[PDB]
Amino acid sequence: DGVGSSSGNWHCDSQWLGDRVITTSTRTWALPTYNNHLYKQISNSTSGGSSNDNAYFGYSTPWGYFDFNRFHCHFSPRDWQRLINNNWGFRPKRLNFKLFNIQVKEVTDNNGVKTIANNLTSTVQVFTDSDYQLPYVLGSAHEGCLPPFPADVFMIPQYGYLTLNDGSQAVGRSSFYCLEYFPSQMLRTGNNFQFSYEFENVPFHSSYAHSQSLDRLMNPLIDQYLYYLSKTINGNQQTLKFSVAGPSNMAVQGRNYIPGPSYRQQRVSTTVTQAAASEFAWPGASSWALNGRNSLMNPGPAMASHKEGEDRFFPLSGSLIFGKQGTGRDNVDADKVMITNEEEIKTTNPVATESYGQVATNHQSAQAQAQTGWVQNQGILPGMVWQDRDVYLQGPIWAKIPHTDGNFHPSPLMGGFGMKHPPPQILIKNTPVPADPPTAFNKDKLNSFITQYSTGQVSVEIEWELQKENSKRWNPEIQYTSNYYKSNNVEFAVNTEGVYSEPRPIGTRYLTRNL
Amino acid sequence: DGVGSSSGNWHCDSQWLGDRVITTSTRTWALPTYNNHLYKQISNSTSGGSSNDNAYFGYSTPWGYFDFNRFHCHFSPRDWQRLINNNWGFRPKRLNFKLFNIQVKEVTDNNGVKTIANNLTSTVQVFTDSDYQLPYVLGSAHEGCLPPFPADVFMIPQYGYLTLNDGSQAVGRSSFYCLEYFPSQMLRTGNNFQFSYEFENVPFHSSYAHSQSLDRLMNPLIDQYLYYLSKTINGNQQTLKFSVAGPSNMAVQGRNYIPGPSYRQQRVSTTVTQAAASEFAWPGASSWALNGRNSLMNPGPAMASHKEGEDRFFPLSGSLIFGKQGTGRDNVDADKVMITNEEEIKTTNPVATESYGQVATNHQSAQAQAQTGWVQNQGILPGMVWQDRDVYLQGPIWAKIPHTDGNFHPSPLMGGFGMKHPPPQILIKNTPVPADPPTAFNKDKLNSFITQYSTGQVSVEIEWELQKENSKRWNPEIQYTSNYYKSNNVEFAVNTEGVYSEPRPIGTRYLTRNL
Amino acid sequence: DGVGSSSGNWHCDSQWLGDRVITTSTRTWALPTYNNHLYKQISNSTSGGSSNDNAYFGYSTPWGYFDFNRFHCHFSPRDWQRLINNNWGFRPKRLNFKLFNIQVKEVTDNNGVKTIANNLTSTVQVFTDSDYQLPYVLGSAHEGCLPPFPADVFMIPQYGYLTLNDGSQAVGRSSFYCLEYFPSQMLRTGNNFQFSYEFENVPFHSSYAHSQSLDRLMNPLIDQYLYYLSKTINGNQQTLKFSVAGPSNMAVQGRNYIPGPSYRQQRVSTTVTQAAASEFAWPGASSWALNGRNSLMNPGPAMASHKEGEDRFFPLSGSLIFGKQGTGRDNVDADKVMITNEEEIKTTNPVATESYGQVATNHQSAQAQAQTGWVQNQGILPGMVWQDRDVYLQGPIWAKIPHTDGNFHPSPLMGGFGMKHPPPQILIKNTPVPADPPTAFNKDKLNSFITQYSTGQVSVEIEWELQKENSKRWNPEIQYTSNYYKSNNVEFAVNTEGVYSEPRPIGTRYLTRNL
Repeated sequence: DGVGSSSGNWHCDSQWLGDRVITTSTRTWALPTYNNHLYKQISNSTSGGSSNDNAYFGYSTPWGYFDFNRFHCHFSPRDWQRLINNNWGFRPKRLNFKLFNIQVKEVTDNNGVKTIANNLTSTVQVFTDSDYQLPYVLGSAHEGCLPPFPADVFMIPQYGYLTLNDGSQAVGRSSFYCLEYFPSQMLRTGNNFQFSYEFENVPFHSSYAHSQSLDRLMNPLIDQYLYYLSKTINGNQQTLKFSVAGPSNMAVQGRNYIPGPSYRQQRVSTTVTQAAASEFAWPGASSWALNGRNSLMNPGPAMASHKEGEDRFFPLSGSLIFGKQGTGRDNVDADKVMITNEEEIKTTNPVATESYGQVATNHQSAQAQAQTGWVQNQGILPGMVWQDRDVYLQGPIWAKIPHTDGNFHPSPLMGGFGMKHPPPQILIKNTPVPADPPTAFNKDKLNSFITQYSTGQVSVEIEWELQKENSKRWNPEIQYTSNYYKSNNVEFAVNTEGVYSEPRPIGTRYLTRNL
Repeated sequence: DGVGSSSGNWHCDSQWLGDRVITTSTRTWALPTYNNHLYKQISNSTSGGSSNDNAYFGYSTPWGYFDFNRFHCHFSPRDWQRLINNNWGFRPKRLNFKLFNIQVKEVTDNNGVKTIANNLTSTVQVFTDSDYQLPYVLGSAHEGCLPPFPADVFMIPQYGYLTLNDGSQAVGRSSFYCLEYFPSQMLRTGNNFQFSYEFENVPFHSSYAHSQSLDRLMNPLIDQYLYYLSKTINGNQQTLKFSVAGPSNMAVQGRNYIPGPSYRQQRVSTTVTQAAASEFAWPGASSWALNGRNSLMNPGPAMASHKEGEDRFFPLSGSLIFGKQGTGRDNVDADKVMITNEEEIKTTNPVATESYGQVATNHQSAQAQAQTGWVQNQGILPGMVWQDRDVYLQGPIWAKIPHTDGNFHPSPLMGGFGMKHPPPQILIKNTPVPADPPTAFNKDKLNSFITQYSTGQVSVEIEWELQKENSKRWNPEIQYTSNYYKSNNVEFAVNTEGVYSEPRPIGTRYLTRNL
Repeated sequence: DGVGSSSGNWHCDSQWLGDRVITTSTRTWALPTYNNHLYKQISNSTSGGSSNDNAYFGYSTPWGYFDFNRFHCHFSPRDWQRLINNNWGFRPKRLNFKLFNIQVKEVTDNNGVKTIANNLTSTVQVFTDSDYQLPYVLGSAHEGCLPPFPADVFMIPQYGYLTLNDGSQAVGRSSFYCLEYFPSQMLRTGNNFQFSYEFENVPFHSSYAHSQSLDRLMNPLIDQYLYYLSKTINGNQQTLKFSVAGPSNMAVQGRNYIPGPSYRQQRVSTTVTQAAASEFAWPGASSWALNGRNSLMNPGPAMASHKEGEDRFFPLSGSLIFGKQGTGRDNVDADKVMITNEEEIKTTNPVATESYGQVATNHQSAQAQAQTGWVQNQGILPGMVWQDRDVYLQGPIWAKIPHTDGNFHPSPLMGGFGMKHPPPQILIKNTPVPADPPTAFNKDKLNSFITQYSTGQVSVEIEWELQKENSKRWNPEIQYTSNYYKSNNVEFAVNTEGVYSEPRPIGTRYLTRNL
């Protein structure tokens, strides 16, 4: 429109209908100039990397991008509490995104002092990768998302991508992408940008915990009409004896379904005053290999974090680890991080730090005793049932399913909704503004630009579909609740210095339903 | 429109339809003040020139101009690869040009420090020479075109022209052109400029290499019904003998068509550790004379660069020479330049460094032996066929056919499409903004102006018509392909410092068709 | 239709309308099995060739082809005489082609005796290269055309083609064509094949001889209003004198047009009892070079064979040479061949065995005498006029213009009509009939086939457009006529052994018109 007219209003609210909840969040953003308007080839050689497992090749772009792939970007703690305490499931339906109130500033430094002024004629470029023609980086748990607290002003993360690499070198199959080779809208201070997105059909997330275990689905009062081998020797003559499988021996009863797959993780205890044989963080970790590179199995298949009563143990890399407010980047203590756990899925999923089971490994005879072997990793078998990893308030929402010939249960392993066509990447960049050029023609590209940055507001609205609970359970359910006991600060609030903090990870599985 | 509203969006994409491909490219430009708003007479005396062959007379104008007469200004390397690997020919059809997001800046210097601010009321003037009333400088391979990389910001080249000269002096027939004597649109920051152009009908460029040679078009299994003189002496009595021309002697068979014209070039070898008799760059070069001035025959008629297996040789000035990224201007080594070759046209065109053939020079008799002479230059003859010079990704696209009474095959010798009415010149200039004038009237023209420069975006869209291939060839064709082998950088990409480079010239002739 | 019903009738006649003549010719053909149903790579190595100029690479196909690219295939001698004596020009208009009365025979050999029987169920495959996707071999004066005498039964020539070669080896750009990769009609004994073709617009062939010479177009009674330099020295003072160019000095008169191009040929005399300095057939011949291979300039540009009264001389390779009936293939005497001549075009074209003219080679002065040099080869110049090579009764009719970017006056140098889309190649092959296969499966391709050949009739009808003469010449014209004087045999008739012979080549240029 014009310089003196706002291009949008501040929309931040949650609307709770019967089977739907609509979340709207608005944030103020700041966008600097990245790479001084240049594309730069990057690799482990440029960053000084040495290990083969961490070698990479890619490019850093002068473009930023908007990321809102975390639940706290849309749900307040109270809204999250309502959702998890009142619904058996939820899933995103549609998306509305807006950019408005664009403000481009120029920075001039004379001597140790910088002056900031408006540049009303400068432009900011925004486009969406609706055709998914660029590498998708929103499927990784990267920082730079919209802040959970609406009053926080955030910096737009720089967009970068990786391609095929051989050490620090590239190959002929490696791809280079120029983001200026895409049509993009150019916005001055009076312009705004908006688009709508429809989520593809995804299953409802399981925001419930099973009230029954897979091995306890039988009637505890009635025998089965099936027999099991109860005795082999009479007291070395072979005397086979069979007995009815009933309530007194539930472990041997016939069952129609079995627990889901497993990929065993090393067990680590958080208890203080403990000794360790050696440094086993990398050496003792479960991993998978691709083209000679070892990658940590993290978080891996959805498995129960620990057995009943063993909350002190957690899988080495089988759980999401969040950092508390103010936590450092490198080598922080256990009390500075928040270790999530998936104990709710112990009713259907195997324990992460235990073998799946035992399998016969020979043919027993009068000369050879029957032998069994531990199954540390078990693939998918017919009749298996399992629960996917729970999602969290500060955890990811969705991920892009890789474009491959085949996949199985493409639920993101870090939690969330897997989609072939997720919300498109939204890329933003400040248009370069050259400084005064020389009065004589020079064919070289200009490298002198006016120092600029941009700021504005961003709004994203997502409609969520709800799956209401119809339980006939008589006794009250477990519910997420704040603790009344006095404390120096209110949980999920600001401190005396105005710092917002999330004191604990919040799952979604508090209500119960039968298996 | 207004100060705070963008006057255009960033359009940069390629759309591939069945028989048509539409290329759109957008770039950011910077325009300084040229000649301090003055017209200046220029000549070899003003530049210090001494040689008669390089003497000139002309004028330098305060106007800039937009040039997009190179293929890489519109085709990405991948689009170029698709075009050359999937089409037998192509030609431009229509043009769309846009100027928008005009930003005029003022520069003020206090003491060793410059401050840049917007001048919202200043104007930039743009007009197109649709009537071709000004000297056409886009027909020369000049620098200053739109960069191949969309992210590069480029400086608008200054417009200049030459007229008739006698040494460093002019004649009465010399013409002086004032570009302010043309109607031009004046644009503030809110205005935009656009026009459309239709290419005149031109033949499709030959993006194929012949799979047959002109001297091997006969049936290799059947004799001709024609005879040739096979013997003259019986072993000095004259005994004429005649024989059937057949597969065993293909060189003497009658043929309906002959190779095209030639203008022999000196042969230069790129092999290291070679000796030269003397400095023959100018003395040994082929040249043509006009009004007592010698001009290098460069690149001259389209001829085969070298014979089969002689890739080390190139004509002295018969091939286009491109410079690698970062190559200097004067006296660079051979490894700093890219020498193009036209070996694909060896099937119809004579070798550039060889004579066209031999012609009889006397009447043989019992006293005089038959004599022949080498034909170093051969003009057009009836029955001649030839292929024009190939075009390249970084090479020129079109040229203006000189307005003369007669011409023959007006295909530009540097490669491309010859047109009587090519895309018009687009001239741009910053309107002078006088400084504070004196409070007392002075009749002299003002010479104190506010230091200004302008910047903005430029978009050009060209629709290309495609000629699909309908070959019945069984074996696979030759195709342009990247090499998979590992390298420090990806070809046609940016370096670790963000520098875009084109590692090799890319022709168009990979597919094959019969002759 | 059926075995016992003819699929076509014998049509052989000429119909003379006012401005059109329709020629129909029917012949009986025989088609054997070529290459034993195989495709074979051929080269100068396979044929034992050694010279670089005769090196080639190509393939021989099991397919035959129909060729009617000679005038005597359609015109009887009487029809040719009428055409040449009554018309100033002619050109083909449309074509009708038919194959019918297919008869496939099987040959069985027991011991030194062969038995031939019908194979009613076998098929013959025919298709036309209407899209010109195969190498065109009809543009060379190859044998195997329809016989001039309707009663002669002819053998279908085998189809072969050449591709790019380096010595006896091929390159990646070389193409291999499989003719079974084309849709073709399969014909049993009851089936027939036919198609129609329309000739593209071509100029009328010049079947006239000019009654005026290019240097004698002025009025012999009136002076010009132009002056020429008549004297330089007064008897070494320079005294320029000028005179009117008039009838007394026609050589110095100004002229608007000049004779056509030239490429000088060595002069050879047919007179007996003559001595030669050395063997100059190849060494003294005019030639053109392509990719290091020398090809004889044959027949080269259309030039006058000899000066007036010098019929004994002929250019070394500038004239078509036909062989008399029964003439051998290698090293035959002059009386066994028929040397054509182009003396009719001496009025506009330069003599083949003479220089085009003289050109100044220096600047005359008081110290240096004026110097001139002979022009042995002269390219096209503005104002040039020329006549193309005459066509003959036994000579070629048309040729395919090579698909190239440029050509000049694409009239075939051997004579005839040049067309981008000439009559398509008609390819025919006997379908292989395997012998008894083994009773156990073998994956190798079958190599045991029933010996077969096919025979039938072929009819081609061509409509020719005529250009009637409207001369006002008073005296009778020169006409082609038979000689009444008694002879043992009638010219253009059969001998006592039934052998048909053509005793002389017949041109088309007997009538006259002004220049």
